[PDB]
Amino acid sequence: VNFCLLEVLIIVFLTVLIISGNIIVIFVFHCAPLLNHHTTSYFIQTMAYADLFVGVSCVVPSLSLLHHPLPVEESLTCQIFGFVVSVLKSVSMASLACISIDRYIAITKPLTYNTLVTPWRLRLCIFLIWLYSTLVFLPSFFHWGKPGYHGDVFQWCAESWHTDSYFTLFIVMMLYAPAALIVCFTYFNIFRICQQHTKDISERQARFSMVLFRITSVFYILWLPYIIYFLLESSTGHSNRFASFLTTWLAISNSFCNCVIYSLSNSVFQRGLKRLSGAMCT
Amino acid sequence: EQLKMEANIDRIKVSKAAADLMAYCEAHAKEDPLLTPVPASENPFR
Amino acid sequence: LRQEAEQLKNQIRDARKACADATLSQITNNIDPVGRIQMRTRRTLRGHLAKIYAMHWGTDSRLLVSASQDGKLIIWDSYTTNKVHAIPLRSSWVMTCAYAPSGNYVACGGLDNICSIYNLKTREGNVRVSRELAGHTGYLSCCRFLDDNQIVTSSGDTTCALWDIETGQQTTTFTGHTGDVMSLSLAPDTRLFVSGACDASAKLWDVREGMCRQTFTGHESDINAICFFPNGNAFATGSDDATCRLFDLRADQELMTYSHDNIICGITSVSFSKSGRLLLAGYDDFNCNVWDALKADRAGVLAGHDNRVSCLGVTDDGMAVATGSWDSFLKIWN
Amino acid sequence: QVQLQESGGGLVQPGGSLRLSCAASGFTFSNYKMNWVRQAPGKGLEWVSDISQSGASISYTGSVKGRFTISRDNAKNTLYLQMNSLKPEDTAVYYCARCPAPFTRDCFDVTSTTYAYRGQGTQVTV
Amino acid sequence: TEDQRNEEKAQREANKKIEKQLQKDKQVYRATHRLLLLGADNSGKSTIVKQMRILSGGTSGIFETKFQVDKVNFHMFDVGGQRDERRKWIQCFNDVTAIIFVVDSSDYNRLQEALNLFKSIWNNRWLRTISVILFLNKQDLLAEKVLAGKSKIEDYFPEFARYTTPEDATPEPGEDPRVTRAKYFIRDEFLRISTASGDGRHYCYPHFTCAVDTENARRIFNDCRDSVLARYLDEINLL
Repeated sequence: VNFCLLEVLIIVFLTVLIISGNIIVIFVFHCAPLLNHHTTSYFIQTMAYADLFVGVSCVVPSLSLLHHPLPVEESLTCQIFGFVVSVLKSVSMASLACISIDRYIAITKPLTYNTLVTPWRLRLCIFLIWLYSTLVFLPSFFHWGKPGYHGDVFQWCAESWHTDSYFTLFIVMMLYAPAALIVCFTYFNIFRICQQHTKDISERQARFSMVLFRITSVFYILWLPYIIYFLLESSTGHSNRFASFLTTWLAISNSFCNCVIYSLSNSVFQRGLKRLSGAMCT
Repeated sequence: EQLKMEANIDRIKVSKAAADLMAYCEAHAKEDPLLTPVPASENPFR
Repeated sequence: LRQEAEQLKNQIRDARKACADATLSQITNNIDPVGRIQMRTRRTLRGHLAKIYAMHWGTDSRLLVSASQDGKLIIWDSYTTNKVHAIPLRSSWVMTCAYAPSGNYVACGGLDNICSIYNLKTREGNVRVSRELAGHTGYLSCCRFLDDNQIVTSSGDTTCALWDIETGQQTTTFTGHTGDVMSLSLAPDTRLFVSGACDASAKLWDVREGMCRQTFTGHESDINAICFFPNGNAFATGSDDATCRLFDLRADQELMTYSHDNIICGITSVSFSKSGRLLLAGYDDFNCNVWDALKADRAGVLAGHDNRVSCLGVTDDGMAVATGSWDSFLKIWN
Repeated sequence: QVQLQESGGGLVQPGGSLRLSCAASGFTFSNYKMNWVRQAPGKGLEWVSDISQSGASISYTGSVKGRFTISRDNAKNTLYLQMNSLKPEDTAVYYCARCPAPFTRDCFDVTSTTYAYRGQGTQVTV
Repeated sequence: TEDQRNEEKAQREANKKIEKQLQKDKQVYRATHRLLLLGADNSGKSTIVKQMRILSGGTSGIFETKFQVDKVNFHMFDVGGQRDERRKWIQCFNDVTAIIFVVDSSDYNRLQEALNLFKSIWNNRWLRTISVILFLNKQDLLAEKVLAGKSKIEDYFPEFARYTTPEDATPEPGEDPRVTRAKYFIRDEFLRISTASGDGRHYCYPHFTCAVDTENARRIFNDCRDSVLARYLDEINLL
């Protein structure tokens, strides 16, 4: 590794800031008492656990890039690494979906919200998120192709492993496209309701003369070229190498971006950050 | 009514009252827990 | 006439003003500052549904009671952060609670105008209501235990009353006020107590005769909380006019004001330290403030709440300071 | 000690114009908002006039809206209600009502019979 | 000692059972909607209490009324036995869902007192969040007392003469335009106070309510829907 930095520096700069943002958002959610009063901030805590675990996984291939201290065969060892990210990032993906359903409930039947979103159904949502995110990508263990292009610097998957397109179609029609469909359906109806309400209230006022969408849109534009180019390189069996590696790293970057965007987005989180910074500076 | 109610009571010296308040603050100052902070095990909240 | 008697009282007050040469901070300027007093949430008792509106300490300075408008009366333990009891209440609207020095009984002053008295250590071990003190027409703002048997109760029908429990009638009535009597504190010697009302005035009453011994009218608006100076010759008033004031009995004149132009919200609660150097004021601008009593300088801030500070209580020994708010979260502070 | 005395008022000719004053002491006059409240015999209390802490904004009851006027002099620490083009049923007792809180748009001044910050009142006669 | 361990285990069991009971009551408290009723006495508070009793409880002091519509239960508080001044016990009604406010339509002299009451509600620091439902009660007797004549609104409210009807729902007042101009002036006069200030965080929901209006609990229901839904739409941007 005499000149490995010209490709590894992106991974290092991404991973350190990702773990820092995860830890900052975790402490910010933990310190503020009335943050947990809302139902959604539980899912931001879920994203925070997924973000910290994804950052640790990113730190693993970083240590693989120079040291290789552990059992470093990487025929399976790096390979199952991809499994981790293929779970964990997708965990964050499914988080957005259930959040959208949450807000959709708060728009659809708004009084009976608290009787239909019990917290028991909330722990059931989180458990089915982690179980399903494991269950979809598990047959990569069963020799029928891996779902990830993460850590492509691993030369074993660069040479030996090739995509099965039936596996790819089953997982994108199994987990990715239901996420896209659910999210688009929810925000279609939510901005329908919100603009309709807004014009009515302003007309009544003149007659007497979406940070969750920002987080969602950021995640979907960042993960969009990875799935599109993933389908392309699955379809033809033709790789654009530096494009694939940059696309995978940019797809990883969403978990880093979400904490900072939510920091700017809520000024109550800014007040919790101010109180926590005054405490930690003292 | 109010005149006979408030009329009888004496009005002592304000300087004497300030001196008494200063003495009452100073005398029980040694055992004052928040004014003089406690040992970390002795502070029962800790 | 009455106006000539008021002019005579103004003359006597001017004589006490001539007795009052310089301010108390001017007098105690030879004494140096208290210094900065930081504090931190040494525990956070969470578990209320609605706004915590009043709390009371125990005389062990270990167990305490808090009451909120959900209808729960919760005995917290400060040391272990465990709730000893949570009595469900008949009416949800509760404006105060009080805790017996014997520890056996807890009072629940409510806006239903009935005071309720509960026994904690029951023979059966299941907690029910002992008696229902019903003689008031207005809401019940504050109540405190004179003894285990005698209880003083202010209310919004502008009359305080002193009560005995098994008898069930008002032993004494205190009717001097015009505005709604909304705070009260009782002295350590226990035979005399004080009460401020919405008419910007405090009356101090002998508990046997039941009459206004002294009247103080320094304030400019509603008076939300009052507290005796510890050694018993004075008291402080926290009032909606965004000013706090220290009043004396023996001089029969106000001594100290506690005001800063940037803060504008009304004082909601007030308490003293054990020594009496250190005055503690809850607020509607979300942060408790803490003042040097003898220099009237803002020593510090105790900010940890998201809403208005309803209740504020100092232990007898003087280490811990509990605080509640309308954010439903109670916190123990140093 | 809070202090409110009215001045002016009494009997006048029915078409006359009558000037009244309210003096206020024991607080900063600047931040509170002033009201006048009148009591006709055999009636309840009624709010008549409103003026803010600034004096820029102002509000009148509907009956005497175009008729009377209200002014504050915060530096001079006085309140005035002038009546112009008087009408004979307007005779009443004219209390000066101080709002309870400072820095506060709302008040709850007009009450049943008792209130801390009303003046003692003077009676005007047509 | 072992006895200290036994005391700690007992405290753990007691705090667990108490937290279990509070966790069970949390859902029933969060589910049920609380409704302050306020108003003057001649304005028919009691009759609309009787209508929700068409659709024990402590009658000492405060009166309570329970009613559920469409599987959602409203528990509605009438402040009966309390004394007349309300500067302090109206702070106690902070977290309530909606302040129902009831005005007598017919007699124009106490309408100014009701308007000052509404203005005091709207600008209060603790009551700025809460949406205010508005009711205009005994709507028929207003129409009779104006159509009988000899009772000028103009004497009490001079701005009625320089006023015209903006819009209406016509077939119910189709017998007369001038009662329409009257009652819609009363709506407009409340809404001048309502839209006077703020940032659109609480709203006024007026209803023209007769003595005999059966379904008006459902009008309460649907405008509770509007208030809670607008609260949630602000809650998206707030978090």
